Amino acid sequence: MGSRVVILFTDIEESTALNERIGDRAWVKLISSHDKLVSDLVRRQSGHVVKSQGDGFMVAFARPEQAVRCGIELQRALRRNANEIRVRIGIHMGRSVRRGDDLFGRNVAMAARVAAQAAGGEILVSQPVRDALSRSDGIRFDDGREVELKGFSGTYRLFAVLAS
Amino acid sequence: AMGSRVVILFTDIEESTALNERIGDRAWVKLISSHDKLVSDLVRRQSGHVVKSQGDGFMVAFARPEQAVRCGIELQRALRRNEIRVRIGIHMGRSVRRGDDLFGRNVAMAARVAAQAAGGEILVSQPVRDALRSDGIRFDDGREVELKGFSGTYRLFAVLAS
Ligand SMILES: Nc1ncnc2c1ncn2[C@@H]1O[C@H](COP(=O)(O)OP(=O)(O)OP(=O)(O)O)[C@@H](O)[C@H]1O
Ligand SMILES: Nc1ncnc2c1ncn2[C@@H]1O[C@H](COP(=O)(O)OP(=O)(O)OP(=O)(O)O)[C@@H](O)[C@H]1O
Ligand SMILES: [Ca+2]
Ligand SMILES: [Ca+2]
Repeated sequence: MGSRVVILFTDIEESTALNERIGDRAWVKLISSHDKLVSDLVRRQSGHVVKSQGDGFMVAFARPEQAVRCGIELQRALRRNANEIRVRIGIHMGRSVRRGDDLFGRNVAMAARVAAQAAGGEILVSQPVRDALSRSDGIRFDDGREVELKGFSGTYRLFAVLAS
Repeated sequence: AMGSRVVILFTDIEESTALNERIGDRAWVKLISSHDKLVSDLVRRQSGHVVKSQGDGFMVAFARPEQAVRCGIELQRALRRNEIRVRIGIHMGRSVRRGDDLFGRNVAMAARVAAQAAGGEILVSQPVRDALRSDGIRFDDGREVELKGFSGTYRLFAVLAS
């Protein structure tokens, strides 16, 4: 059931506290700039922004390498800007159901929970994504760590992207 | 906080992920599609506007707090008639309304109020409570909670419906 897709979620770390610190005027400007940054970088990796959730985005890619490259570029850009906003990123792949400009299904929820596990500045991918990129020449992962994900049974191993 | 005054209602399904996993994607998509139509219908009856979806819930704008609360009351009633339990939180304040979206700290606050609600419950912030027996709505005495990202405590009031 559903078409196979790679889902990337972004979320800003402690965005509510940031918004409260800087005030709504500054926040709207910051989030507009951030939206444009994410949108541009997604487009470069032939991805599609499915939707935004205030301080985060759900993004779809056809290939896992595109999702990871996008995450890598986004973290790089955020580091460059910081000269502050930290973003966590999670990537998962599997079948999901399209409805309008949205995605539904357990693999959407799982991608979101993978992102929720990541620290600010970090890109985490699920084991299927790591395995699919086991033979990549430029993408490197740590040895992963075991977590449990809300709503799911059992344990999942999540892998951090190690960028050049 | 900047922008125009708006009433923001959030819904959220309790343990939707576990529910998805138990019944499967086929059944879940059918269920959430049905749920979406129900929420959209009830929102429109109280002159609200769905701003967006957040997977298993919605962000809704109303001009007046009585509209948002009546919507929540009808939604909870409807869900009982129909298992999915929904949390509902309502806040009001100034927000920036740009490109068919709402931005600002009062958006985040409304989300946090909804996250504090029990499944089956409608929680409102103090400003909503204060703005409303003249219009047929009753509340408990409130509970004081901390909300992630905000300093100090906030008194949240449950709607007591017939
Ligand atoms: N434009 C928007 N659309 C939808 N939701 C929004 C919007 N703006 C704010 N929100 C809400 O505000 C909240 C953003 O805060 P979030 O829950 O990510 O915690 P945070 O303060 O970033 O802390 P952390 O993510 O580090 O736990 C979300 O729950 C989201 O629903
Ligand atoms: N179609 C979708 N679009 C966007 N996000 C989705 C979608 N489906 C699932 N999600 C994500 O999965 C999340 C479910 O998270 P939530 O934190 O609400 O968990 P839950 O399983 O409902 O448990 P509880 O709400 O009781 O904590 C959604 O809020 C959203 O972040
Ligand atoms: Ca966040
Ligand atoms: Ca939920």
